[PDB]
Amino acid sequence: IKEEHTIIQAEFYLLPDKRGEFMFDFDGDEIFHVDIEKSETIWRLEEFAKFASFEAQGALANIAVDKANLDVMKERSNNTPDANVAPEVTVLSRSPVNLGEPNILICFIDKFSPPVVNVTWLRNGRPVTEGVSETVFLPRDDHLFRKFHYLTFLPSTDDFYDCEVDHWGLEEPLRKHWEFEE
Amino acid sequence: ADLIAYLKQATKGGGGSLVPRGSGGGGSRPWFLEYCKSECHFYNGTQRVRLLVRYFYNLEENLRFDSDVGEFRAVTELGRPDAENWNSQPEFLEQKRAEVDTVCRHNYEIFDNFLVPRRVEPTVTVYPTKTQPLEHHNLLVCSVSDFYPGNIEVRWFRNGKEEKTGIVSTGLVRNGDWTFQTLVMLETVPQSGEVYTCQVEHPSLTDPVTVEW
Ligand SMILES: *[C@@H]1O[C@H](CO)[C@@H](O[C@H]2O[C@H](CO)[C@@H](O)[C@H](O)[C@H]2NC(C)=O)[C@H](O)[C@H]1NC(C)=O
Ligand SMILES: *[C@@H]1O[C@H](CO)[C@@H](O)[C@H](O)[C@H]1NC(C)=O
Ligand SMILES: *[C@@H]1O[C@H](CO)[C@@H](O)[C@H](O)[C@H]1NC(C)=O
Repeated sequence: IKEEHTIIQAEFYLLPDKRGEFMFDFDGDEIFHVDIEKSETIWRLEEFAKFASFEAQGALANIAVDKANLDVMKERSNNTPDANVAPEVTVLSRSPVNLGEPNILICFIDKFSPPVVNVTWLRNGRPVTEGVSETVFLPRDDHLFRKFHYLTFLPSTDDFYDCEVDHWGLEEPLRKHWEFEE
Repeated sequence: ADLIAYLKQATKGGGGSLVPRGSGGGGSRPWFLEYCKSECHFYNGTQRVRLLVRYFYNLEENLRFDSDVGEFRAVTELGRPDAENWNSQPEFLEQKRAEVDTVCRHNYEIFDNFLVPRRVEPTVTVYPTKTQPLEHHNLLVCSVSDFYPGNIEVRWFRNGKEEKTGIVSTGLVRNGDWTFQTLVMLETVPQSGEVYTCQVEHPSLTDPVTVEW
């Protein structure tokens, strides 16, 4: 045997949005992240909660330093900005699609920065705001980000779905398309 | 529930200013990002461990701390100041170097209780999927979904003869919720005299899952 694994402590602070983030990653998946504002630990899977604990204050403290560092970086680079990098959007079902059998739709947003976006699900061209959830900004090997948006749904021939992603590095919103296929 | 440790973030110092280095914007909304990844690399559990901290500013990685080196190393000039500021702090260096134990190893131990041992069995199902004119290459689809960890072998066998060509896959696909899925298709023209088998091997299983068609 031999256990090769990688744990990452990803964190950042962004301006002007003023958004911060602190999360841990295991072999590519999120273990948990902290709700900076509500100052609390959110586990990716509920079960993880009874096997450990993390002091959310720890994250806030860090984000403080991070926030500050950003200013030195801006003062050191004479506030020179960079381009924005638009995401690749992909939509696939979490499991094999069987009619009338409840499945999930995954909108995969990847290779992008800054770490911000506006995502919207469309069930027959109608925005969906129920049965949806999203992950926070996830680390990649390089310097970019990836994310996940989920949409609970019931497979039916009469239906078609769309995942709309907007990012500053895009002219017009990207609207990927998923429609039941047998 | 045992507490998970983390790497305390170090403060950078103002002062210097680098000639306008990397340009960018061309109209795009000006953004400024301070981003840092502290990576714990386990080459074999806590046996071999390498801590790797990487600092980024916007789109460029500029500062680094490879525990094998024990010091901060600039990747681009943007981060040298910090390299110099922190490496001259004998105090700080010790604190960092030790985090490979007080944090990496510390946390792994915990994580070895529910993450490392995690096991979700795959679900295998074969099936054809294309219009019926057959004006393509009747793609035989072998779907192995809802499994964890990623490590998995999905082989195709045409009449006991492993198809080592014409195998079109999506590769491993991460679902974001601690589960994977994959599609290993096989281009071929079906015949009631040939038997294509899809073998699936993976840590959760005990015996390769064999499905026929
Ligand atoms: C990786 O480190 C492990 C320790 O976690 C080593 O131990 C494993 O293998 C030993 C023999 O090689 C066994 O005696 C152990 O039971 C087994 N794990 C345990 C419980 O310690 C292992 O040798 C190392 N592997 C490599 C590739 O060096
Ligand atoms: C910093 O950039 C501004 C424009 O964004 C420029 O006018 C200014 O001269 C720069 N600062 C210096 C003098 O280095
Ligand atoms: C995203 O939406 C916010 C408001 O919710 C808006 O301020 C911002 O301009 C949008 N960003 C884009 C254009 O992607």
